[PDB]
Amino acid sequence: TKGILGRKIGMTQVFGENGELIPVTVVEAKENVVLQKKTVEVDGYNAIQVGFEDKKAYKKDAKSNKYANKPAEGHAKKADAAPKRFIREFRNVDVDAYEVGQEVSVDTFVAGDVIDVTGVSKGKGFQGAIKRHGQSRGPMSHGSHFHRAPGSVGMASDASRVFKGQKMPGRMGGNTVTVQNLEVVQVDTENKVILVKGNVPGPKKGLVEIRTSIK
Amino acid sequence: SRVGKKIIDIPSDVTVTFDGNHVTVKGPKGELSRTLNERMTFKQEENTIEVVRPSDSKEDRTNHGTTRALLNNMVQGVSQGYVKVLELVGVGYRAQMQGKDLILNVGYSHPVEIKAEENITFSVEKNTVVKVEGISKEQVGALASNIRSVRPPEPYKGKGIRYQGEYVRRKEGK
Amino acid sequence: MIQQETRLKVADNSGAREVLTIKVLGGSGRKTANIGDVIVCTVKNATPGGVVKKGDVVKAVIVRTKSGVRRNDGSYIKFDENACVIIRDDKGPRGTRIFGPVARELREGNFMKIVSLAPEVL
Amino acid sequence: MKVRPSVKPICEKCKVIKRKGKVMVICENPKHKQRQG
RNA sequence: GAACAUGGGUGAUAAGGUCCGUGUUCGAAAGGGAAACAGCCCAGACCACCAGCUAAGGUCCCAAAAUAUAUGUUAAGUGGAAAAGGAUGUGGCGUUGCCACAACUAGAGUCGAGUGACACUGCGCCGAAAAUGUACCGGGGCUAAACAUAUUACCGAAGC
RNA sequence: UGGCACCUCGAUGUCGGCUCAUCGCAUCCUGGGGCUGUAGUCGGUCCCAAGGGUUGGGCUGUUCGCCCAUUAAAGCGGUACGCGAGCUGGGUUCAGAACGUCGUGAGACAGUUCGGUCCCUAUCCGUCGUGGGCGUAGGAAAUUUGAGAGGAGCUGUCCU
RNA sequence: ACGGGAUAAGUGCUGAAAGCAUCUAAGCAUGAAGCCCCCCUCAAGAUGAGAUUUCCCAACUCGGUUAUAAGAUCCCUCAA
Repeated sequence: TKGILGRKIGMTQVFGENGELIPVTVVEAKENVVLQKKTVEVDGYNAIQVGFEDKKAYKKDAKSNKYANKPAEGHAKKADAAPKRFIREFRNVDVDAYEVGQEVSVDTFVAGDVIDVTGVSKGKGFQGAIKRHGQSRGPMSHGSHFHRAPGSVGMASDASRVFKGQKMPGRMGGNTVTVQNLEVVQVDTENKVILVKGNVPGPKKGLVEIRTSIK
Repeated sequence: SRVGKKIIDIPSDVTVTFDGNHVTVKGPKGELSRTLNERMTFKQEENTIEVVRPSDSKEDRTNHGTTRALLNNMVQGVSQGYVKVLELVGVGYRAQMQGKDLILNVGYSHPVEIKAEENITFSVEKNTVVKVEGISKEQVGALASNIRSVRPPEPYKGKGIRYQGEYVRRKEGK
Repeated sequence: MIQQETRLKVADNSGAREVLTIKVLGGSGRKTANIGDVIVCTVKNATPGGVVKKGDVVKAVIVRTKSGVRRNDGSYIKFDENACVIIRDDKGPRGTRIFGPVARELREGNFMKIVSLAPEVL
Repeated sequence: MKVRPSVKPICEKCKVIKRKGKVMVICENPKHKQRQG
């Protein structure tokens, strides 16, 4: 049900209804090819594999991730295509169609269709307790020695240990988050880009998979 | 102990045949229904099933009055077929039918719909009222009762739809 | 952004000159309020003559604040002071005159009687 | 209904039968009616 | 000096309270049973053994020995935690009496088969609300692997 | 509020408030009801229901308590009267003073009032993050099934 | 803020102890912000170590020592 993979480019704004201002996120979805599919007889569930950007050659003197390896190259030769960089699975779409080896599209979604965006977060690293969580700080005057720090972490003799999940200082980092109820304002087929009304998680030039509002 | 030798007839448009733990009433009156009547020692000799199973167990005297009546209500309501009337207390019930989906109204901004099942006939001589039929009171009954209790009739001032006739607790205030 | 303990300049002819908001009615937890909101305040400075006296608890709708008010077209509008009009608990002004301009957000707040005396309506 | 431990057949119209845990009473008037508490 | 069982005072026929009297155990006592538990039940270790018989308590699995036999009682998981009361609960003990009592009705006539107060009971039922987590059968689990009797068999200590 | 004196005097070191919680039901709000001396809105007593909510100020140090203005509501409790090797030091509660009653006097009463040093580099368990080693009957790379575990859950007004 | 599967106080139906009558002795449809499912994140150290596609393959002699192959790193220029 309209499954594709894109890459966050930046952000901007456009005008639509009479004179309303709507901020959008420029997503760039280029060459998208479908790989091997999974059936309920062999695998055990219905799902289709899809690649993204292509790489160079393989089996040479490369040491970076720019070139592919025998394993990947060999698995990409079965679909009669080039080695991809990003690979994901869509078990929410139909497996009856999407002939293996054939590419996807970019005009599959029509302006006004509800979609769901998914991706990793930015990342801040080791954070505090009033930053990672919504905790408040203590007084800064009246001879106080308690500022940006956590308070009590348990009772007294009731329990001689700390309960699991006490919201202690840690590393925020970036976990995979999904945003629902997202609409498509426009869809360009010349530059193969999609305009989503709102903001998606992740930094610049980052992976971002789109789907269809399951509701 | 309660009702021991109350061996009554089975003069039917039907017959009874016993193999399992039950009966089955095939008759032009009502064609081929039954549940499992009784895991008691059930006989049916020349016309009827009045089988002297239970005695000397406290459970047995309610088992008698229950399972002679599982057989009894089944065979009769599937032979006889008897649902009585319901009431029309007020102004402005919109009584009708749409197959197996009737209609009324109570004074809701939105008449909410109710639909029923078959094997309990949807019988409508009803213009602001209810009066239905079917075969087995076990299956016309709970529906003769979902229809009882739509807007529980004004226990002060008259409006509602209800059963064949009683008194309601009629209350007064300022 | 009009929170608790804030002095505003009433732009009416009732008899008040300055009031101090006591509570921003609107819900449990409400802190601030923008143009098109009702707040409960008290007269801190009045004038010899009128119906409202000093030390009276009355209601009023804040109109034209220092903070901006974003629209739907992407345009903003901010004044150089924070004013307000005293109501009569019926979406109606206690006075009959209004000084200074007003915003066009009172029309959506069912205040057609307050946007019929204001000289300008930006 | 009412709820007190001392249920009985209350007036000269209410009479009792055992239910699951309640030995409550059935009759013609909702001013004499009780279930064990 | 302490608890347990009895006989009293004092306090509130309150306290793991406090003071006397008569016993036993701990103190100064290991071993077996009470899930773990100085004071409760059985019993007093001189040393060796890959011998045998018993005590309290026990015999479906954890975990040694009956998924033993005969008879009743119990439908709550009662067993496996409280009381005044309450009642168409009941297996046993005595009544009382219509040959009607379930659909009769005064606020009168039938048909077909059990009705009840009262009295002593035995086992149940409701009365029954607490703070980290099932949460007193020790756990899995049991309609007998529960209770009241009888007779047996066998297991069981550093006792003989 | 008390009674008893069983653990701690080679130290179990502090009442409110701040910060952050978690559990209960004897239910403040929301919900599902029979019943009202419930027509309707409303509201009174009872039954079931513990998921999530449960406001900012003025006044003495107040755990209390009255008042102002709101809110769907501003419930009652347990957790060393939760939490000082997380904070404050106002209240108690040390050496200086003043008044009042009492004492021959040194003083006492806590009756009031003003001023008065809050120490510690985290070994073990616990909790919040993040790596190294080996295991899975050949070795390696990439995409995955989900037995389990956590998070979420509230509510108002207008057009009709 | 939705949609299911059960249920608790109530509500009637089948139908009784004790012949008439109770929602219980067997069954029954209803039935709540509660409980399972559905939404989102982590999940085979789930030693019960799962599954799918692709890549790699030996001389000694099988004391296994020597070894290479797919791949992985050390080292260097860097930041989503």
